Amino acid sequence: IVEGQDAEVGLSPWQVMLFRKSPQELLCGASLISDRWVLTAAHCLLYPPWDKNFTVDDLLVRIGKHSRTRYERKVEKISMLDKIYIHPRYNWKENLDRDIALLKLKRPIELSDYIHPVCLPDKQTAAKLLHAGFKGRVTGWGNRRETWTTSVAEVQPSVLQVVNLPLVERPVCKASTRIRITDNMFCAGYKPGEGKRGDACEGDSGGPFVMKSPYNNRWYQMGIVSWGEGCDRDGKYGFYTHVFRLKKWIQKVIDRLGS
Amino acid sequence: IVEGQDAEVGLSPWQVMLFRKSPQELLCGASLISDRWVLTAAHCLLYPPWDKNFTVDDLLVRIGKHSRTRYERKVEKISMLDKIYIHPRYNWKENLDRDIALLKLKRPIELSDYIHPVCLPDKQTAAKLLHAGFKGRVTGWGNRRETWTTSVAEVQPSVLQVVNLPLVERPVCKASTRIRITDNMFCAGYKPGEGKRGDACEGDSGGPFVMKSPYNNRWYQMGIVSWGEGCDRDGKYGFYTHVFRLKKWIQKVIDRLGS
Amino acid sequence: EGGEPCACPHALHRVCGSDGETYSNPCTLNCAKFNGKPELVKVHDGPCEPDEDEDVCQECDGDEYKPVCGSDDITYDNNCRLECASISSSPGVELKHEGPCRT
Amino acid sequence: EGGEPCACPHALHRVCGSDGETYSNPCTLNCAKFNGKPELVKVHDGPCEPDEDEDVCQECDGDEYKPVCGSDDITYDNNCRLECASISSSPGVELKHEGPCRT
Amino acid sequence: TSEDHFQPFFNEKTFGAGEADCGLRPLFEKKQVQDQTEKELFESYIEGR
Amino acid sequence: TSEDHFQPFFNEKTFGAGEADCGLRPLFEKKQVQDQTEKELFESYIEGR
Repeated sequence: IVEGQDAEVGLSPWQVMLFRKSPQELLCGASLISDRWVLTAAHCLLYPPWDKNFTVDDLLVRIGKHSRTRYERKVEKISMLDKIYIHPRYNWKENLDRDIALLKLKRPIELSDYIHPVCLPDKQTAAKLLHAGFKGRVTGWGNRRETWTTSVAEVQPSVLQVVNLPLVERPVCKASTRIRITDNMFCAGYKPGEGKRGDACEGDSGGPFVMKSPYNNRWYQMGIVSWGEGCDRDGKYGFYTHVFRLKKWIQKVIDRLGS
Repeated sequence: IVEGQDAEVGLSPWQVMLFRKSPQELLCGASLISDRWVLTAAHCLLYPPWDKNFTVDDLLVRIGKHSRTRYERKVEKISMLDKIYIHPRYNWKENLDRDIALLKLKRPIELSDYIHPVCLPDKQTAAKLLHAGFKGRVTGWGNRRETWTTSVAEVQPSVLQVVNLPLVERPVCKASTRIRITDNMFCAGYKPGEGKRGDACEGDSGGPFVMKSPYNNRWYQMGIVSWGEGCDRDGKYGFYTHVFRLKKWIQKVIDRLGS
Repeated sequence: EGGEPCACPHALHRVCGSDGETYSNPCTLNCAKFNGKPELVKVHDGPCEPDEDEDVCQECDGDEYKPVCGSDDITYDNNCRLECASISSSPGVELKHEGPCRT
Repeated sequence: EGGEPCACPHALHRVCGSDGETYSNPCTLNCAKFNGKPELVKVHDGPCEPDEDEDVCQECDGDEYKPVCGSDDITYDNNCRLECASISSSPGVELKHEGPCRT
Repeated sequence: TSEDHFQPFFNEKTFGAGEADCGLRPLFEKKQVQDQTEKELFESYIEGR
Repeated sequence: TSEDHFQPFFNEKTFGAGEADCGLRPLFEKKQVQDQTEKELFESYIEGR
């Protein structure tokens, strides 16, 4: 996260962390949607250009964390995976279209003050809240700079970072990049000279983009951090997988072809 | 520096100037020991009796200078501090014992004809050179006289000043002050009646006291301007931090970090 | 340029670029190779210089000795140590039986 | 006086005293009090009278106009003026990006 | 609608637990406490209209 | 005096660069030139008194 802030403790209890087994690295972010399913971006698992094609034996999930590296005995829960589900029409060759994947935990997690699910949106919420100008929130342990330092200061944060970002009008998104957009993605960030800054950055992928409902005070997950042209660049914006647009496949996998 | 002479350009490639941000003023001198580390007198950064306690934001460093005021675009380099390290056993309330502090530059500077590090002494050099009667060199932009604006000879120098002084015998150092001298400090200067004068003065603290080894022909920093009773008083000498003695801490700090 | 080769998925997959520096992932490396070093090339994976490793398991310090045997046939002084190793010295290690590894 | 009052660290921390004279630092002011002027006391920090507004950036004079935007959100006619501002007009400024400030 | 107020859209026998009271943070919403920055979100709600 | 080189005490990774060439001023030592007052220092090493 760039131009972020240190997150309070238990600010995002649904925040998960994909950790590579060997090397032991932070891979992406992810969110907890129930006691046994996790939601990430499909490019975090399958991405042929880098040769990356992980399986359940290639990683673990760390939940309840706040510090980016330390094993936090009193809160952290480490879990393995049983099955990985990547969208069949996920497109990594052209524009990361349908960049979504579901991960099923090998054993149900025990919820707590630091481990709690986010809600997925419904027609009502998706419609009323998904309007340009409105602010959502991004969280992660991803870089705090684009430029992997050789001067100034440090990139990697110590604890979970948070930043709030406004949804922008689709035309502005389309005009901002020379890449074929899709209805399966949205974009957010401040316009140049708008006064503020902030953006996701390497290591934040799969992280959640959430919004708090004034109608029932719950947190709904609207997007999944996906891709961008640099981090916190003027005139550039961040692109997020549109979660509601794909809630049917989510349901198709969990409710019938999953168990 | 009292009773000194103008330095030649590039006479002291390691002389650093500690500049205060607000107001923009000369604080003390200092010295470059590598491309990223600077050495000074701890009393420049922390000194409670004056409410002085500076953070990395209260000051900048100016390397490569000759004139004390003008921005010398062709040779000068300006830097910011990343981390300040003051000796933990620094005694400011009693006798300025262990008056030393290391400063880490935010970014490594590019060395040049005007920016070059001085060496730190080793066992052999300390032993062979630290003998009463042998001379060292002190440089700084500090006042050329004691009281503010008195005669045609204005107080502040236009350019860097130089003065060579004799290391004095410890018993003589002790007999000169009513203060408790220690082993982490030495004194230098001329005895009254010798008819030769010269001393450090306000603005000069932190500056180096160097000697040139006749064995390898290099320059070593033996002392750090620290304190005295007035500037160039008869029967009084100037006290400098004993650099070689404190070398264990310097190493501790520099090396016991990256791993 | 417009930054067409800088539209990168935001995931970490560090590689060591001939730049002499660590690149977040192959895409960023490539984007710099364009905007800057036209001859920049990937030499190896992992950061160019290994990460300064702190005491990950540091919280297990002072814990009571209650040995446990993990799936790796390694005895651990206690649970805290087992859990910590699963995300470090022995990824995915899990409890096999209580007490020393009867081997 | 003896020694203690005039045993002073050689740092600058100018202040203006009751006598309308600038003292190199508080220690310098106190040492004087105990040696002639018992009425001496600090009025304010900084010199009594301001310093000559010396032309410290004159070396920049004549430089071609090529604006750069500083971290202070102020546009400078060139780098020479930016760097010269970091020790004068805008203590600590740094080059944010080339071209004018977009704010 | 159900028992809490929310509308559990997924099958509990497959989804697992959590849905019914998802989105309500233990240390915040449950305890009627606002985190430092969420003031901005509700603020943007009145500006973007 | 020495055999191989000078005394490099600090680790280049933490210290940075400089140490090996330290104390040799580029406008003087490096060009075989002496400053106006060097002699005065060397003499004191022989003066004794």
